[PDB]
Amino acid sequence: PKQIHEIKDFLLTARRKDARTVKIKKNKDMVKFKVRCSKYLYTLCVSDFEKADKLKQSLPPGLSVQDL
Amino acid sequence: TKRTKKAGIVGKYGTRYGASLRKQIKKMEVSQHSKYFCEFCGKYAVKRKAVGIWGCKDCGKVKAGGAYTLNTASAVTVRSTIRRLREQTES
Amino acid sequence: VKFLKPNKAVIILQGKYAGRKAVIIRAFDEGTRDRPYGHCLVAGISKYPKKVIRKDSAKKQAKKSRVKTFIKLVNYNHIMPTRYTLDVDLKDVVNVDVLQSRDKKVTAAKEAKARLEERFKTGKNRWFFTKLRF
Amino acid sequence: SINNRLALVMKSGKYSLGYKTVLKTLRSSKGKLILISNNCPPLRKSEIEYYAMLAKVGVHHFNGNNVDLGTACGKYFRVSCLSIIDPGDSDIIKSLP
Amino acid sequence: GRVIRAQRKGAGSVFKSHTHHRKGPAKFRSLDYGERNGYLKGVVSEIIHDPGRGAPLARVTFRHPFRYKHQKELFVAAEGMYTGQFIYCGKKANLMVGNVLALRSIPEGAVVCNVEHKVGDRGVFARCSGDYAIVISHNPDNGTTRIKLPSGAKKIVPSGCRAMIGQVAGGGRTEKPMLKAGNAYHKYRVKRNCWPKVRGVAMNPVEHPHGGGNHQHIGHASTVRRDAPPGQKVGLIAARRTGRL
Amino acid sequence: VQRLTYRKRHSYATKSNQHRVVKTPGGKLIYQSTKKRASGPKCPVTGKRIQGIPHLRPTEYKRSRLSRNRRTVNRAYGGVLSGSAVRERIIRAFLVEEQKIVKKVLKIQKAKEK
RNA sequence: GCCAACUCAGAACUGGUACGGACAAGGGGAAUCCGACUGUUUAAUUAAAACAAAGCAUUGCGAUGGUCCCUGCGGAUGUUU
RNA sequence: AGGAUUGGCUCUGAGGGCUGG
RNA sequence: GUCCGGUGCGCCCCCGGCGGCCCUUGAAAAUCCGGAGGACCGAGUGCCGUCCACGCCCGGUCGUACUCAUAACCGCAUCAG
RNA sequence: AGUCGAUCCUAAGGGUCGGGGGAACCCCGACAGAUAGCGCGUUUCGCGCGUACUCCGAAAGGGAAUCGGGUUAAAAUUCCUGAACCGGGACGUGGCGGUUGACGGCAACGUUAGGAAGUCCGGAGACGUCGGCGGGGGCCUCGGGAAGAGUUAUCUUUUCU
Ligand SMILES: [K+]
Ligand SMILES: [K+]
Ligand SMILES: [K+]
Ligand SMILES: [K+]
Ligand SMILES: [K+]
Ligand SMILES: [K+]
Ligand SMILES: [K+]
Ligand SMILES: [K+]
Ligand SMILES: [K+]
Ligand SMILES: [K+]
Ligand SMILES: [K+]
Ligand SMILES: [K+]
Ligand SMILES: [K+]
Ligand SMILES: [K+]
Ligand SMILES: [K+]
Ligand SMILES: [K+]
Ligand SMILES: [K+]
Ligand SMILES: [K+]
Ligand SMILES: [K+]
Ligand SMILES: [K+]
Ligand SMILES: [Mg+2]
Ligand SMILES: [Mg+2]
Ligand SMILES: [Mg+2]
Ligand SMILES: [Mg+2]
Ligand SMILES: [Mg+2]
Ligand SMILES: [Mg+2]
Ligand SMILES: [Mg+2]
Ligand SMILES: [Mg+2]
Ligand SMILES: [Zn+2]
Repeated sequence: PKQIHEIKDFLLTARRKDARTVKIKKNKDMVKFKVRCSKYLYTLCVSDFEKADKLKQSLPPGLSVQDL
Repeated sequence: TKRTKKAGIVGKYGTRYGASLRKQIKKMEVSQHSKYFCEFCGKYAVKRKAVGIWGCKDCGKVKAGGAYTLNTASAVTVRSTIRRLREQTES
Repeated sequence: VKFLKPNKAVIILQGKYAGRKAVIIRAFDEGTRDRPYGHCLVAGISKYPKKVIRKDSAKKQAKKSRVKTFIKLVNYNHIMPTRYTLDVDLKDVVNVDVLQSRDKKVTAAKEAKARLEERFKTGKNRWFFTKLRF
Repeated sequence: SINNRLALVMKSGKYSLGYKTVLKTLRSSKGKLILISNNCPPLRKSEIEYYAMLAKVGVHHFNGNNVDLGTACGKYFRVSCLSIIDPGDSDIIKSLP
Repeated sequence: GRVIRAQRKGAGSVFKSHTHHRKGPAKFRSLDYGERNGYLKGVVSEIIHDPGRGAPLARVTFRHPFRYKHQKELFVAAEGMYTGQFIYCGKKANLMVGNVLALRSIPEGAVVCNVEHKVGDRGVFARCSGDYAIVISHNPDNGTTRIKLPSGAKKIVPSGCRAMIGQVAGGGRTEKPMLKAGNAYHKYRVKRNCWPKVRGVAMNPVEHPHGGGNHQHIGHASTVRRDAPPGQKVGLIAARRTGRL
Repeated sequence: VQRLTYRKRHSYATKSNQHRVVKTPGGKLIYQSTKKRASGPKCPVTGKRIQGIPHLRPTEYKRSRLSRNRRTVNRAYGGVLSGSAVRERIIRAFLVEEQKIVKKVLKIQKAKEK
């Protein structure tokens, strides 16, 4: 597993073809976005829930999204 | 305090093997475990690695010497004889 | 007498260019405020010219006469002074101010390379242009 | 005697003991005479000789090892080489040539 | 009626030498043109201990005369040699301890070790710790040299035979008392299965001529014939004399 | 006080059968195989370790498994000889060549004189 | 100011003088013989004063050699001197 | 070789670390 | 809810660095990494290289239950060995 | 079962070609000898290197790679889920260099990349035993917070997990 520290890099990773699914976990103090790729699972941690909602809105239409 | 009157290093043998043999081996025990002057670096750091092998802890040079001393008595005589013969040949 | 002066050839003793030949450009015997130790600015050879022989073609001769140079400030203790001298003029090309930015360093290195290639093609200073073997 | 002159230099002259200081003086041209002991490593001795030749400075080979040179200098440590920056009351620089 | 221990030695399989940890044979370079006419320089890289051998061995690296590679050799170390020393082998090598020279170039009275018997055999004489050979005289007519071996015997060898200047290092080893059976056990553990030794008079008659009897005793002269068959040749073989000097 | 068992069919405590005790997220202790300690690259001249290279098993140095910067030192004889040894070699080469030139010129001068 | 550990040495008081309270755990001394010592041995009647041992001494041998194995060819000592 | 002591309870003394001019 | 601290000649394992011992100095190879040298090699809006990142496909054969012992082995046994 | 082993390597040693013996079964074992082959470019031919065994021999020596969680009446680091790694193959995209083969640091050295063939060199693998000291992981141990349980004629903010 690998951690992405930027929303921009997270979107770049999610845009590529081999991105299978996106999993969103709702923690008490932050929100985790997980993307399943061929080789690695990429996790982006967002401390503020507003930017988390904006990112969720910004997810590509063709990528499956699940809530945890 | 003076721990042993005369035994010194051979006190490790206790009361075994006889006084004469302990005295005889005392010389070797002292010599082989002592530090020797290093001609190459001018330090008293030459220690025996194995029988006949003497390495310097400081400069790292290793010398082939006596079994229990760095230099045997006959080594100096051999060096002198060889030097004399070489001088005669060169002259 | 002082010998660590400009135009004197030196051998780099440490760093990634250890063993390469270089020529002193500017000598700082007393150092500077940032460097209180004696150092100097040198222009050395990172890639020596290859062996040029008659049987090779003109293109091969031209390619094998190429030279690559580097500019570096080096502590006096990290160079070996030599008795050789290189008279290539680099005062206006290589200076401490050149190292301020990458572009200036590249331009100065290219100009010094051109001058060194010219001198090598002339045929003098054979020792300087042959790599040390060790 | 060389030892007496060295002692006089030590008690009344300027000097530096050691390889690094010797090289520093040779680079700065302050040294006027370099003394090298027999114990000195051959590579170090050759480098010191090359430096002295470049600087046009005389070199004297001490008739002893680093321990003997240090003892002659009046020090309790070994001296592989030394440089005479200024001989106060001695004339080694004049007698040796 | 049983094969005695001395007889069983020859078959081996328990009396073979223990050579697992040895560093290889110690010998000179193969005699070649450079050593026959000039000299070849080598550098001592290491002085090592050879298990089962009192004398230390020296690793010497030579530059191959006609190939682009290193020529590695293992010499019997002469006392006084050290790592980083330059070794010179050849007819024109200087007369200094550690150099290997043809006996023709070694003046009379010199001290040498690892002396060849046949030209090019790479050394068979005076190899043990503290041992040496002495050059006595040269015979230019027949090209032979006389040497004194460690045993005191005088031998004539061709003047082309090589020898290393000086005496073998490690001398004085045997002067130290062992004081205990364990030291002998350790000593012979790396040499061969020849220790401890059982006295013949302690055995039964079936396995030794000295065996048997209601008292411990040989019962007949311990001096035996030179031509006595194996199994009967025990004790003092072909003794010209016995007892103290 | 949980007591453990070997995870493999190796039942002897050899150098290649070393382990560590790790607590799993399941609340239990378990063994895990640990590689034998290996010395890193060493300088043959000084005998000291070569700086800048980690101490791993030989197969862990494989190019496909280790980054190039981790198994290289940017200097002549980098990763093989220490810095001091390389400096000594360079100085020795230069001085020996200079002395060879000096000997040659001295021989030429002597021949000219005679 | 806030924390920290079990070692040591003393002083009162006190019990039916019990208290290393079970457990755990040398009997000691004066001599003679043999073997110096540690070690080993008759698996299933002998553990010993027997064997070995370091130390001492003798004998053969410079490789075309000493000792030994092998029907023969060849081998062990020998990666030796 | 030969002598003395040893429990429980209540105390006393000695033997240290970190922080702050 | 799965939280916050202390303590150590404590016990098992691993590691580091010194010191003692040797007439004892205490394996080899597969494999992997690095280095010395530089024959030879390319273009101007594309060519030559690239141990970089990501992306793609595949990974054979045999063993794998259980006991491991006062009854799962040997001792003629579900034998105090 | 690509990840645990065998399988690979070699140890003491074993088995052999040729040669030498032997009536022969067989004996010695690389010792009496035109070695296996290995690299570069290719009209598949040329060039250059090439010291007579590229065989057997370790489920404790050396050694490519896997971890939790769960699951059966009986299997699991092998089955399920998730998340990794190793070896090999082939390409595509992007990036990197051309001062043809990067940059930075005085230096030790650092940065994910950052030429290269015959030839040569070093290291790791790779090593005894005993003693002290120090570091790490696991265990043991003391206190506080919370959850459950045990005792409660009396005491116990205490006993246990
Ligand atoms: K018989
Ligand atoms: K035996
Ligand atoms: K005996
Ligand atoms: K008898
Ligand atoms: K008798
Ligand atoms: K590095
Ligand atoms: K005992
Ligand atoms: K006994
Ligand atoms: K007994
Ligand atoms: K006996
Ligand atoms: K023989
Ligand atoms: K290279
Ligand atoms: K199984
Ligand atoms: K079993
Ligand atoms: K035949
Ligand atoms: K054979
Ligand atoms: K194995
Ligand atoms: K799993
Ligand atoms: K091993
Ligand atoms: K040790
Ligand atoms: Mg008797
Ligand atoms: Mg025969
Ligand atoms: Mg290169
Ligand atoms: Mg049966
Ligand atoms: Mg045949
Ligand atoms: Mg194979
Ligand atoms: Mg002990
Ligand atoms: Mg405890
Ligand atoms: Zn030294």
